[PDB]
Parts: sequence; C-alpha cells; structure tokens
Amino acid sequence: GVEKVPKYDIPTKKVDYVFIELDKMKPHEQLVQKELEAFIESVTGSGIFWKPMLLAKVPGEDMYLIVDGHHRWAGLQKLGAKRAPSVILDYFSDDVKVYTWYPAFKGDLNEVVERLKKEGLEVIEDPEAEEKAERGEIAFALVGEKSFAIPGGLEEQKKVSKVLDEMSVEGKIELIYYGLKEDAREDMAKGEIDYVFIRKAPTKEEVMELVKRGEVYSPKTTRHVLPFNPDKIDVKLEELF
Ligand SMILES: Nc1ncnc2c1ncn2[C@@H]1O[C@H](COP(=O)(O)O)[C@@H](O)[C@H]1O
Repeated sequence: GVEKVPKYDIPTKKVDYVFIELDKMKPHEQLVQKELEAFIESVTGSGIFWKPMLLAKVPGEDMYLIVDGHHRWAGLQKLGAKRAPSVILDYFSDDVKVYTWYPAFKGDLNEVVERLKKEGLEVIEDPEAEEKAERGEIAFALVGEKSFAIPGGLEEQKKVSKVLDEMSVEGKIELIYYGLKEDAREDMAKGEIDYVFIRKAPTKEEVMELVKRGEVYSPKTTRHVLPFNPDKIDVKLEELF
C-alpha cells in the first residue's frame, strides 16, 4: 500500500542515539513482509544504518515500545543482529499525538464485500456507521456511495487489513493509506477513490496496554505525529552484531 499524507513541517532535530538490544523492543503492529524484505535488502546493500529506532520506555518493564521502526527491528533480528541505534521519546508528552490511517481503495464493493465475508465478517448498511466507528463502537465503517457498519473489535480489524494487504500485493485493487479522512473524501469526489475504511484511532495508553498484553494491531493502525524527526546517523551495520 501507498502512504498519502499531508506536507507536515516536522523539524529535523539533532538528538543523539543510544544502542538498545533488539530483544528489549516490543512491536505494536503486525509486520508487512514487503517492508521487512526491502529494509533487509537496503541495509545489506550499503552496510550503513542511518535511521534510528524511535522508542518509548514501557512503564514498569525493562522493555521499550517501538514507536517507529518495526521493519528495521524485525529485519535486523532476521539478519542475526543484536541491537539498533535508538532515540528514546517522551511518549506521553502532549507534543506526541497518535492518529490512524484511512485505508481507501479504487474498485467495486463486490470482490471486497464478498472477500471480507469469506474471512468471516459482517457488512451492515447503516447511516450512523462512521459516527459509531469514531466513537469506537464497531471495527470499521466502510463509506463510499453507501455507508456500511462492520461490527467487532481487533480480530475483525485484522481480517479487514489482511484482505487488503493481500489484494494490494496481488494487484486487484489500488490501495492507498490516507493520513487524513478528509483527503480521502476529496480524492473520492475526484473519482480516484471509491470507498474509505474508518476506525477510531488508538490512544497512547491503548498502544502501551496492547503491548503489555503481548498483542499487536493490524498494519497501518497507528499514525504518530512527532515533535521531531531525528537527524540521520552514521552507524555501520557491523556495529549491530
Ligand atoms: N540502510 C538503512 N538503515 C536504516 N533504515 C533504513 C535503511 N534503508 C531503509 N531504511 C528504512 O527502513 C524502514 C523500514 O520500515 P520501518 O522500520 O517500519 O519504518 C523504512 O522506514 C526505511 O526508510
């Protein structure tokens, strides 16, 4: 899937990194196999690791939440590496926000209404669907020409994501992940998109809770807006083993 986000000015800041052991880092999303493979291919190609992990200390545990860096972490593990350069964030600062992504596609709601129904889901026509989704009462609202409620919670969200990640890689839909619901609705009006999937965004406390339960969200659940991007770093891959 293709990210499609606004032009946020987020400043680069020169924040030093520290090496943290990979087995002390906890993911909060399922991995995308394509992203993992691409990182492995890139890092082995140059032998430079230039983009630190962004981490948050798990309260009460000798562990860190991966805020940004799931595929770097997993890819380094698969290569046999032991650590990664990391920037530790003040995650519960008001300066850090968490939003979600809005999976939107161009296509027909037929190979998708039925192919979600094959994974085991319901799709009830409901004018209040988006309203219910945003209060966190259903798994997804599905909005385009009509409005549909997809009942459930996390297990159901993972099924909706699953279908789409497969069909994207398969190439029967064009899957864009919108940073903003309203941008999807613009591109929808223009005809470039047909439907959008709307769930309530997780809170920071929920992300931390999920991690402490040893659980993960589906891909593209969190969209963290951070007060800075760390400047690039000069770490050799050989330093990570
Ligand atoms: N040589 C490299 N060192 C560090 N990060 C990289 C390298 N090549 C690609 N990346 C990043 O690896 C990330 C893999 O996804 P994630 O770790 O989930 O953000 C992407 O954000 C890429 O920008």
